[PDB]
Amino acid sequence: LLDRPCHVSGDSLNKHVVFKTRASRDFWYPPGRSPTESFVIRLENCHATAVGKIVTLTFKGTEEAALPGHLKVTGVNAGRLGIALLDTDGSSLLKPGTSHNKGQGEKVTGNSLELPFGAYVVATPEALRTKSVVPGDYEATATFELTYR
Amino acid sequence: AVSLDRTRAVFDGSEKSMTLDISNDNKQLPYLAQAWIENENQEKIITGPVIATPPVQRLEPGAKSMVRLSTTPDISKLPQDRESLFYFNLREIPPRSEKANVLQIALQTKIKLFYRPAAIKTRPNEVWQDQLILNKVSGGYRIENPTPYYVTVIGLGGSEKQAEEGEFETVMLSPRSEQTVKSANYNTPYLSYINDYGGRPVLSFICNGSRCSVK
Repeated sequence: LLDRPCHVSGDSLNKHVVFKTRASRDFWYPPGRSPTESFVIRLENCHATAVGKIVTLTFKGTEEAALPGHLKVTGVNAGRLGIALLDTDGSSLLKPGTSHNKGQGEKVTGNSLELPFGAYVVATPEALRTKSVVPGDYEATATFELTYR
Repeated sequence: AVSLDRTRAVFDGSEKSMTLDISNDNKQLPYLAQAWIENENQEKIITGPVIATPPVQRLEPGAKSMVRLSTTPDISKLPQDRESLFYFNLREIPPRSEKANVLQIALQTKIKLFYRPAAIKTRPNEVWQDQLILNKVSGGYRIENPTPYYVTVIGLGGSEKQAEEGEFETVMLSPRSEQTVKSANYNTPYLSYINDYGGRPVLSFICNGSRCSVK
């Protein structure tokens, strides 16, 4: 049905990435990050040239002061681990609060528009130098915000 | 997802309240639907002058309900001859994940909420955007919005097609305002905007020298 443009698709409605990481083998020596976990958000009734004209896409969340542009993590490693969000271009850090860069990466599939995002965990430069990251769970939240013009 | 049937909402100041329809569009997880209002600067305001309730509610998969928009007495402090800008936000929080090391993504929809004083109530048929004035200036056009309303411009071109396609960073004009947008010169300017209903009409301008007006 054609109404309410670029709304999030029912399928890409419940997104979440699960990082498979080990303290000593991933956060103690460079690069000091986990492999990129990929999650895709598909916008329905949305088209190429119209994106930036109809809606802005932003990831909001608590920033990790030690890693500007990264999300804070909760639990024992709070302040040691940061979550990096990769924009659709597969390289640019999509800092929290900043909008997604129109263009590169987006895939125009059908009447919809898929947004292949990436996320990875990374240690604070100090948390890495000191090898302070401990085995143990961490959690992080992010809000994908659709702002309509 | 918690569906916001339209892209904006106008609050008729003549009314004491109005309802906004929402709904969980996922068929699995029940959602916690947070609804709140931000001011023109997008800062959350829970005190007023515009209120949204309930602040949170549970929405089962595919269920629908509402959020009530109402005003406090201090709404009277807002100008009565022009619109005041607010934002309605709907964020849907899913159940926490039991898994470990997870990035929880919540969806949020932010739409403009125009507070329209009773004095500037518009006829359902009225089209005030045809009062917009385009002035040719070095580098583009000076768009002036002499109306009492906010006007969102999403396209400037020389034909109805160029206005709908042509690269253009949408821009919003406050009531009795003006600003310049970079643009190519077009013999007969065509401007596209978004109206109360989400319709994206295009306007035809006729230029008498460097001053263009809607024909």
